[PDB]
Amino acid sequence: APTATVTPSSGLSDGTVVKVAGAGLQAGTAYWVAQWARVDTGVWAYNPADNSSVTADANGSASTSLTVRRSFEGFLFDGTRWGTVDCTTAACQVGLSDAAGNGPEGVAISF
Amino acid sequence: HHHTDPEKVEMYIKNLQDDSYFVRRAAAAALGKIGDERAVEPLIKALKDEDRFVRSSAAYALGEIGDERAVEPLIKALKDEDWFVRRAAAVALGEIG
Repeated sequence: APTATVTPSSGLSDGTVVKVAGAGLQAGTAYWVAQWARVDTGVWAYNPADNSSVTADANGSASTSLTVRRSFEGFLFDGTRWGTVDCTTAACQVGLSDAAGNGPEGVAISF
Repeated sequence: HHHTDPEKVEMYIKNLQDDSYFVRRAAAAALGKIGDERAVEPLIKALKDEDRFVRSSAAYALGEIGDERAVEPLIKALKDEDWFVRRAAAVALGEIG
């Protein structure tokens, strides 16, 4: 049961720096911290511009900063350009994901 | 043709060499978005990456750029072992002509 925190998570601005924290992760495992959005049924687009790979410590925790965007040009798993994602209307979250696919449930972010 | 910070382009170009396929794939997608010609040669090298989603992302970026240099490498990638990479290459070639 790994968990994820985003501080702050509400009332964001385009360019806000947020603290992304993971707890209960697998020690020594890399997690991609990215801003995601569900743009359509079964469609998830990522912000390719602001993302970091953080590696979990012995205790199963990792921490990084993330620059959140209200609006971004979204990409799919295979590098397909989806188009503009607007976080005022689209369901935007911040996610920590390992190479498998696993890791915690994405933390919803609101502007 | 997008007015982008050249330091940002250099960073995404260095990121195509990262340990995380996620970082490499993200960098390849971001380079296509930027549409700079300086990313052409480093993205061509990425068409030979060990990850299927890095290779396809690099192929989509190259097509978005529209540079002719990518024609020979994209034809090679059309024979790639992965279906998504082959589909990316086909599209990227069509985004050039």
